[PDB]
Formats: sequence, C-alpha cells, structure tokens
Amino acid sequence: AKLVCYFTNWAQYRQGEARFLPKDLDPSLCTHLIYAFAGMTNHQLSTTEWNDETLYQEFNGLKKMNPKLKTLLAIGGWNFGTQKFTDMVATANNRQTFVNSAIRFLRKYSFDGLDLDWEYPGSQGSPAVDKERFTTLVQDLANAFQQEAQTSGKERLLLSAAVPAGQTYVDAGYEVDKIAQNLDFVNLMAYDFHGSWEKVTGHNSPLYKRQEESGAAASLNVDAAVQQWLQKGTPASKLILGMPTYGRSFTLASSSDTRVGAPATGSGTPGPFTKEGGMLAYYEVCSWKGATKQRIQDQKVPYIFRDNQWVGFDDVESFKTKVSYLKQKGLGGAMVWALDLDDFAGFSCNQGRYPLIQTLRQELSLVPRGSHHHHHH
Ligand SMILES: Nc1n[nH]c(N2CCC(N(CCc3ccc(Cl)cc3)Cc3ccccc3)CC2)n1
Repeated sequence: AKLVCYFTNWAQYRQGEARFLPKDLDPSLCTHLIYAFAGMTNHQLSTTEWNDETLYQEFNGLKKMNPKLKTLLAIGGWNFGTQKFTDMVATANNRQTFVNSAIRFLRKYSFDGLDLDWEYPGSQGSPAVDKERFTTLVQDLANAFQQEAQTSGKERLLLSAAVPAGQTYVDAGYEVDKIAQNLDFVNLMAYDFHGSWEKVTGHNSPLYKRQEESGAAASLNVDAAVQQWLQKGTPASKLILGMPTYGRSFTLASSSDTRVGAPATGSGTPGPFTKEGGMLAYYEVCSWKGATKQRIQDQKVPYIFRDNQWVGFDDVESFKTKVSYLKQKGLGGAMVWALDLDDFAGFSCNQGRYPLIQTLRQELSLVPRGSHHHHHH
C-alpha cells in the first residue's frame, strides 16, 4: 500500500500553532511525500516561493532519516491557471523543453519524481485539444524518465498525476486508459464534491450518494469517482484514493434548518488560522465549542453545525470507513490533502499528532514495526 501525502509551501505563512514547515514533517508518516507546488517559466519547471530552495533541502533531507521514503514535486495547482500548460504542450519543442527541464530540476534538488496538477486540461479555459496533448505530455515524460534511468543508471523518476473526480472534467481532459499506462500512480482528488458555491449544504467528500439524489448529482461521491476511474481503465493498484484533512463550510439561510441539502446563503465564516471562507482545516472543526456533530447516514461522513454555520468534514471514523472501502476495491492506497491541515502538532483536537493521517497509516497496515511514538485511533 501507498500513503501519499501533500506538503504545501504556503503553510509556512499561517500564524501561531498553525504554522507548518518541513521540521513538522514526520519522515515515517507517509510512503510518498509530494511538494505542492512548483510553477513554470518559459516552459521550464520553476520554484514558486522565495525560499523553496531552502525547503527542498529540508524536505528531501527527510530521506536521510527514512531512506525508503519517496518524494515528488507537484506542478500546477488551482491558482496556476491553464495557459502555461496549454502553451507548453502546444508543440513538440515546448514539451521537450519542459521535459528536459523537469529531469534536470528534479535531479538537482533530489526529488524522486514529478506529480502533474493541471486544473484541468480541456476545462477552465483550456481548449479541447489539450485532452490529447495532455496524453502526449504524460507519454513524453514517461518515455524520457525511462531513458534517463537507462543512460544514468539511476533509479527511474516517478510520474504521477492528480486527477478530478467529476465526470465533466474527466471527459473533457483525460484519456484515462492511455494515461494510466504511463503514470506510476493516479492521485484521485476525491473531495471538493460540494461546497459554498452551491445553494444548499452538501458534503466535501461523501463516500456514497444520498438516497434523494439523482442525475449527475448521484455521481458526486467517492465510490462513483473511484468506479469511474477504474471502469475507464485505471488499474486498481495504480489508483490512489484522495482523503481530505479539511472540510467545507456554509452559512445557513436559517439556523433552524441544518440538514444536508438545507438552503445556504454563501460560504461559512473563515477559520481563525486558514482564513479562507468556505474552507476549514480539521484542526479548526475538531474542537468547535458548543457545536452539534451529526453523521450523514447514507454517505458515511460527519457534519457539524453551530448557529448558522454548517461544515462537512472528515473524521477518524470516516477515514477508517474510506480505507476499508479502498481495500475492498483493491486500490493502491490513500492520498491526503494535506499534512498541514491535519492536527499535525496535536494542538487542537486532543487526539495526538496527525490523528487523521496516522489513522490512514494504521488502517493501511503501514505503521512501521519499529515505531515508538505512534498513536492508534
Ligand atoms: N492531489 C491533489 N492535487 N491538488 C489537490 N486538490 C486539493 C484540494 C484543493 N481544493 C481545496 C484546497 C484547500 C483546502 C483547505 C483549505 Cl482551509 C483551503 C484550501 C482547492 C480549493 C477549492 C475551492 C476553494 C479553494 C480552494 C484542490 C486541489 N489534490
């Protein structure tokens, strides 16, 4: 099994106990650590934060303590846009420029691979031709990584991609059966299914549909997303199920209607640390005073409300349920967004350090046998 965990290079700017750096990283927590995010300059892989080079050394230095650990660098993300990807994949020359830059960059900074996080080929302004061009990019990278291993004698660089769960995005951008052959693993973004952009409350990451749902809405859940990627040709062993250590919040139209599907007027109040309306870290929801926690029986996930605030999130129990699910489907493991959104320092939830991600590790049977300081949940 794999446990793929994302580090984010902006978590260093959060205040107080929520501030996260590589020193808060546990080298033996995950099997693969992915660094979000790199960018692109003149079709070449580039840093995005002023101290990335410092952080790269600390991040990849974790392998000195756990030599089994693999690291990857993720390019793109949700604020990156699409135009730079579009321009880079548009010609063989630009793809070659990018591919060679990626090999050089990853080797220089001691990363073991590249994770592609384009949001998304064929959507969000990216033209329809980018679907086939993304396939070509994936093939170009896989082939060039293979060749570099042959010629250098080094362990081959890994290639992964973070891919969407929603059928509209999948069909617009992803030749699933083709790319799955060339990717080492596929990081399924099984979250952001619902959120404050919608007029009624809904859960960030429900495992199954609600009985009431129909049409396209009935596929906005983890099980449907997993089955979608499997049926479209991803080998189960390559499919890695995303797990969110965050939730999505709503302001209710009325404090007297707190159901799933209740009317909402907009985003929930921003959290005290993450400061982004509509989103909360697990550590911002786990210890919410005077709130009422509920479970969505059909969907196997919790929500919590207080006054006119409603948040759908994941807890230890839902993570256990989802790992049981992925094992039943024979998936290659779990992926988690993100290290800095779990209670990484144990400052909030009274469940020790990394309660959610330790739960993943435990349920995947990945607890190091020589481990001393882990906490079972
Ligand atoms: N593997 C992987 N690669 N990329 C991803 N996902 C992780 C979840 C991201 N998704 C949530 C990121 C996010 C999570 C928690 C918080 Cl407090 C703030 C931001 C993007 C998002 C959507 C709506 C509003 C703001 C931002 C979207 C990218 N997963």
